[PDB]
Amino acid sequence: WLTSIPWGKYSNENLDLARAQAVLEEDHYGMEDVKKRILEFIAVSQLRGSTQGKILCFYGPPGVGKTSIARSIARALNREYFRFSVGGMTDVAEIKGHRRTYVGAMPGKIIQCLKKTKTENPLILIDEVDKIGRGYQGDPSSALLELLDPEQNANFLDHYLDVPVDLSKVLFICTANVTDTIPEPL
Amino acid sequence: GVGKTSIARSIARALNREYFRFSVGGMTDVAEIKGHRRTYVGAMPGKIIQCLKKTKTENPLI
Amino acid sequence: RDRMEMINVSGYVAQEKLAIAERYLVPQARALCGLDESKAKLSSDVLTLLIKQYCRESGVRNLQKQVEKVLRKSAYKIVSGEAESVEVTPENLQDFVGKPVFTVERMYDVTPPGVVMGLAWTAMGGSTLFVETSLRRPQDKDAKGDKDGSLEVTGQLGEVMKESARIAYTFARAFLMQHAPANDYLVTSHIHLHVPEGATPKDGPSAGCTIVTALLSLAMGRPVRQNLAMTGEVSLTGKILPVGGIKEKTIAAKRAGVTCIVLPAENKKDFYDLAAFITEGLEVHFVEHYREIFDIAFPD
Amino acid sequence: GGSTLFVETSLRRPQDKDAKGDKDGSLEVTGQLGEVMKESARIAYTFARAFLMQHAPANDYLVTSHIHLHVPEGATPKDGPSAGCTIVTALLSLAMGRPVRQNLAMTGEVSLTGKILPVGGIKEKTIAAKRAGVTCIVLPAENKKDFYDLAAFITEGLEVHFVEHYREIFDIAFPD
Ligand SMILES: Nc1ncnc2c1ncn2[C@@H]1O[C@H](COP(=O)(O)OP(=O)(O)O)[C@@H](O)[C@H]1O
Ligand SMILES: Nc1ncnc2c1ncn2[C@@H]1O[C@H](COP(=O)(O)OP(=O)(O)O)[C@@H](O)[C@H]1O
Repeated sequence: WLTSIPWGKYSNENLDLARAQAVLEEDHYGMEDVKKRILEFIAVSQLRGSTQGKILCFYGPPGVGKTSIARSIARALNREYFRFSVGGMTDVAEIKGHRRTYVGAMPGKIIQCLKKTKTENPLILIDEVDKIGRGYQGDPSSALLELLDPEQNANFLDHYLDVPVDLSKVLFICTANVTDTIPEPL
Repeated sequence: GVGKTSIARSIARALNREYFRFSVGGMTDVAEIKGHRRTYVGAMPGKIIQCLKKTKTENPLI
Repeated sequence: RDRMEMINVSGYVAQEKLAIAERYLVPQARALCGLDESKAKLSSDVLTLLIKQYCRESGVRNLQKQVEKVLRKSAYKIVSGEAESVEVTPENLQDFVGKPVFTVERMYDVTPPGVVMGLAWTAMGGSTLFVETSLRRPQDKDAKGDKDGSLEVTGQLGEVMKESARIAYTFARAFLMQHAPANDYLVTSHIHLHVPEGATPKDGPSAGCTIVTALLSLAMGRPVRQNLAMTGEVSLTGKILPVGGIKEKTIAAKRAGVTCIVLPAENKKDFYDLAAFITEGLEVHFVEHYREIFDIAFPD
Repeated sequence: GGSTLFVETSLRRPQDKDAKGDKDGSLEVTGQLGEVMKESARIAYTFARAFLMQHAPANDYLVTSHIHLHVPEGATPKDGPSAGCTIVTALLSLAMGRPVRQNLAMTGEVSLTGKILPVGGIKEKTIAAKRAGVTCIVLPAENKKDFYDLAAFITEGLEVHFVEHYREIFDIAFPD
């Protein structure tokens, strides 16, 4: 489980702005603002040199292309793509695995994403963020917060695995039909 | 948005001591402060012990 | 709460925000965007326009987001756009971030009868809330009619706020009795008052003076004097009591483009403990009995 | 996304139980309303009463009448209050019995004084209106910039009417 995790696996990223603009214009219609932000992100990643990653969420009606445009962005940047459905989930354990001591323990779904993507700087897409249950013995919202923390992310870890993970270059996208239901800290 | 955290970092660096933040908002588990029992394999100590480990000094800016 | 010492860190008036942005925000964001002051440049007037229009709260984080966005657009223009350097101007700000948002500094400026400003020390810093009143039943169903005007309150008010409202109602009725017995309006007229929520429960009662003045303005119809605010806990006799968050309310009031402000005499020291520019150009007024407030708001 | 919902009202008890009647016209609200929504509904009720008073003194309908109004659910709670102007105009139309001008919509928050406040989701509301075949639309002046950030075709053939105070609206919904 551990060795299979990448370490310094900075999956190469394209940086030709016009190339990405043409790609996005071909893969989708209108949707200007998203393309504007993406071009800005590419430009900053270039001028800064070293690639990086931040957190932005597309909010709007369902079946509008959010997932499709996320896939197109993953394609254009050349980096990996993975999606994780969070709505109606309580046990952070799935996010954090288990202690690794329970019978048939497994690591948190983010570990599965990292293994399958087999990359250090992938693209992750959280589906339907506002549908978190955060009920009894749940409240993973804390886990998501630490995950999106622009500083704690650099040394995130789970229950099953007990080692820090750097994610500042990881790109995060989040989807939700409505804004208010999202917890304010996120 | 007043810089409370920023001024915390400024004090930490000016004093030459170390820095470590902590979120307790909406929290309901005492364990994080008092850790776990050390008996349940995979049990972890209190976050404060982890901060002491990271800063490696007992005069941090918690 | 009691086991340590509490130190206050409160607000930033437009001047303070401008200084912070010039010396702290813009360089930090530029570094975050991997840029040079030679390549990207923002005039101070641009920051003034941003603060005055594109961000409305005591905090500064939203201003940070706006400046970061404009720097991002400048970076995109640099990497590919024709321009080799960016000199932001009030002209180009529109295209850089878009059309303005907070076009009106205040709710309004007229303050028709039965509405008055007040200062609320809400969790998210200071704010200016208008307390309004209205007559939701005929003033004279029958000139004989002697049943007292019922009072109704809106704003998710807690029982403490409800009692404060009742106290203000009674005191306003008595003050009208003394000042103008011929006017039974405030007595024989069912009335509905709305006090906007968001004030922290402890600070709730502070709006007693505002409620009393609003009720009196409605009774006489005289619109309260413009660009005026106030705050204070009423005593059921007309004496005012001190309140907290004085600095926060003061900064919020100044941000709201208000000139004449009213405070209890007790809090006077706290008002003077502030800076000068923060207190610059404020026709302050310190009182201890409500009569002085009535004289001020209604010069006649 | 956006949607068009018909706020409806009706009289649930004989208007003139007593020509002398001095009771207060009740109000009942349906549609799974949150508490903030109930407060907004009562604010709209009071303002509509006062407006009828200053405008049509002879009409006690709203003052002494047990009215029931249905606001179709679906509005996100934060956006709930946006139907304040809709509620007020519904009550006024019922009071004077005049149907509102056909193919007309609106959205805005009322302030117990007749002033209107900005609202969110302007774009989606505009799309819903356009898909609803409505021609004349009413919005607060404050949101005007948002309505002008949209493409021309989306705004094509929409006779908008920006307003700040409810008075303006009363002149549109009831032209004559
Ligand atoms: N602007 C657009 N350009 C191209 N395809 C679109 C656009 N908007 C919607 N679609 C299509 O509609 C479908 C919506 O599905 P999906 O991407 O799951 O929507 P969402 O991302 O909102 O869940 C997609 O197959 C997508 O190709
Ligand atoms: N007076 C100031 N001097 C320097 N930076 C400031 C000042 N006020 C606000 N800031 C900036 O605003 C940001 C807000 O940080 P934040 O963590 O929200 O602080 P707080 O915890 O007080 O809200 C900080 O990064 C800080 O640099």
